[PDB]
Amino acid sequence: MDLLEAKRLLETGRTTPLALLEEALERAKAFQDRNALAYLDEEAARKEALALTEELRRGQVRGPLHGLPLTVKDLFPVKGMPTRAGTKAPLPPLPEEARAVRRLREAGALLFAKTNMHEIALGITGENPWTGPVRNAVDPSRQAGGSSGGSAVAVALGIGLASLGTDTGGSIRIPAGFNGVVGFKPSYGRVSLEGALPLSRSTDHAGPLTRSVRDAHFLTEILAGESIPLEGVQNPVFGVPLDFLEGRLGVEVRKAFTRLLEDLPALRAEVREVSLPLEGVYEVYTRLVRYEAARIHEKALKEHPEGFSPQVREALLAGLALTEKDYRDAVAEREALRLELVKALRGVDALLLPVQPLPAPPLGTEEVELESGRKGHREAFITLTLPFSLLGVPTLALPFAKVEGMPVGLQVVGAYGEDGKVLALGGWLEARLG
Amino acid sequence: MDLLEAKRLLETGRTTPLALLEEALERAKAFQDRNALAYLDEEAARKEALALTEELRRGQVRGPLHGLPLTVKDLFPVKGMPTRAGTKAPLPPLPEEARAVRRLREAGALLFAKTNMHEIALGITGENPWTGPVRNAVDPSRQAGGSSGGSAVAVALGIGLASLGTDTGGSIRIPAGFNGVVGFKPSYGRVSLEGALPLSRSTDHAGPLTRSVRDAHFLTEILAGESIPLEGVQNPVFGVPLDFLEGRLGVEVRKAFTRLLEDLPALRAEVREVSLPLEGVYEVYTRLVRYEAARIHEKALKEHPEGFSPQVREALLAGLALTEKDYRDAVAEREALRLELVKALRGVDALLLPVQPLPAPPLGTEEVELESGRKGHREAFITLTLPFSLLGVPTLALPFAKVEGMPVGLQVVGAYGEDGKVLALGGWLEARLG
Repeated sequence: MDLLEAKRLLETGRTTPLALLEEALERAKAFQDRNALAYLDEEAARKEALALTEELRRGQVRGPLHGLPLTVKDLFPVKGMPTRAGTKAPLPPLPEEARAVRRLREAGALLFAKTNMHEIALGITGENPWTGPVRNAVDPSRQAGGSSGGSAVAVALGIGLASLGTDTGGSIRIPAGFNGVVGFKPSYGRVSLEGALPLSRSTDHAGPLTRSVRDAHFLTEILAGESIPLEGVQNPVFGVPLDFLEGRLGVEVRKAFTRLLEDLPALRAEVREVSLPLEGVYEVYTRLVRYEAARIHEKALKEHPEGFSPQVREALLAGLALTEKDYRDAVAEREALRLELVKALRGVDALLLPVQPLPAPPLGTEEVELESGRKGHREAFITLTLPFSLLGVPTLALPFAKVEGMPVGLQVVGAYGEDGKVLALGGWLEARLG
Repeated sequence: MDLLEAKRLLETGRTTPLALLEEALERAKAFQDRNALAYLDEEAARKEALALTEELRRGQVRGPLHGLPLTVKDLFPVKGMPTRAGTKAPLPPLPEEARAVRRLREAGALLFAKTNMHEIALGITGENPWTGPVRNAVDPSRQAGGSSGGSAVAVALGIGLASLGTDTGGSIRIPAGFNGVVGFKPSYGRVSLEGALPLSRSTDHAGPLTRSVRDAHFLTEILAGESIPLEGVQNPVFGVPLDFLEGRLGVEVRKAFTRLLEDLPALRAEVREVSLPLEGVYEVYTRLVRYEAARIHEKALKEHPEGFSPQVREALLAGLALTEKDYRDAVAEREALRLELVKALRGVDALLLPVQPLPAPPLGTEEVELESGRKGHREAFITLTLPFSLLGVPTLALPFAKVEGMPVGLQVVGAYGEDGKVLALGGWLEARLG
């Protein structure tokens, strides 16, 4: 079941906050081999669940999420819970509770655990030598992906009804696709990242991982502290950046995506090719993010570099090697790319493209096979998502197909501020997809 | 007369390039004391004028601007002319001709002079101790304003039919307002700034100064190298950011603006209040721009600081005092404001607000009187324009009122990439204003 479904059961008295927690805890124990949780205090959780249950009986409701069990990516401070960000290195000062978390707590949600994540959110594999890897919800021998891997798996397996994560280069969308769940990255700044561990301040996005589009819409309003109206959808027009996708997809995802485009007309939708070159976007993003990330962890990298894994340590050092000039160039280059996206979105309701070039790869996979040849993991899996987080436009990731039994996600991209439209379009597609 | 009317006279054989030039040169001589020109070579100009005249007589049209006299702000390199940028300090290496200038030249335009500008474009007063102040076209005792001051005054006085300038925080719109001409700042990057002296690469904009909105559109298409469709206007809906304007207008401009709002309904238009807080936007803009500007002139500031005026030197030094950390924060703060502007524009065709809080003030005026009390000149006159250049959205400035017998301009703000819509709405308003 999902959030709104469980909410209705609570309102009709068919279930209780305590019961919902027990089911979540039961799933957490049965799927420990997935290693999705970074921190879990069953005792404190049960105590809180008891209070929420008794409150529901006395007629006291904290908010719209009252009694609903949720998890939080371990980069958001949560009261009574430690924050480790998947690393052994010290972290910069952070408050007791992130603003976004406060929104959930004040709404009555029951935050019962922190989810694992790729070390300091700098990576998308989900493999972590410090905490152990997070394993794919569908196949325990494949990657859960990242860096909100634990959150995605938790939601997929029923460990909590939803989860809160972050997306800088696709860290919400990628794991959502890998594990067959919904991941929404709102327009930049929509949801507050105050109090949370930063990676790339001008590119980080806070967002939900859910089992349905309606839950993503519902949760985003609470997280943003504002209503996001949903409009009706009829004869939607979808733009497809074929030039951008050329040679960036795997053979199987290519077939599934092509099939989707072929079936849309029958579903009464329209498919139009659009142009989205975005030349150099990969390195623009990489330099901008690594430069900022390295500065965030500069002190720890100097005093306690051994606290970082080899991959992260190398990435941070590479960021430190980038000069302020390199940063200024990247900043200017990002601004230059905006018009290109505006034009591509002009005339269509949203852009559609896979969120991944292949299904979740086996654990340890460093190179993958694309339709245009072998490519490095990072470049193959981050290129499809980074442009939209870099430019800050609302982007939803939802399941649209399967490859050899593994989930493959689809991206729905809208213009800046069109969060409601993207979610509306997402629900329309979700209903007509598998 | 304007560009398109002169172009009509040329096609009908009622005038020649040589005659159009002589007219421009007579005006330059007559109003020479306004000090609008930084460089003028009459002989070289006349020589080119002769060539264009003969070519036209034998049906050899170079382009849409063939034989039309135009001026260029002195930060854009022009063949056969020196580039001084209103300063005595050494400048970074620049090519012989700026890309935007090449667009004009290849169109057949007769570029006969460089216009003066606030030193290195870092300022909006138009006062320059090196070249002497550029004086307002209407009243030489008042500021021409800046930093495309000479360009606006030249256009206002008929010294050339149009001009090319830049706008980073309002450098095109402010002088246009002050002198009663049209100034258009297209979406960021639409007009190439390649080969031109930069101030803030991620915030600079190239744009035209004209006598009419139709000229602004005409020239922008040529400068951008692409056609910009002009859709009809019917029942336009204008958004007014009252909260943003609260206390930032002078009593008289407030009255003129209110009058316009009162008349729009009778003109078959709608006026809706919108919210645009943009708290701290002034500081964000200032730090971001000064940081980038200081790095451009870093070498000269160290080697020949005396080449910069005190005012400019102080701003540049403030830019060097800001660290890369301050820049990263400024970069993040800018992105945080983007959603606010997007939301204010949703549901309306454009935003309307004065381009200035008061008519051009006397030279040397450091403090002014706003409806909320005294305020420093810079903050009073840059705060109204900087948000739109900071965020890169198309913004038009056109005359709409008179105060103290001085011109007062109006800003028409559109969504990113909607230059055509802005220009169309500008034409609609122009035909219904004064």
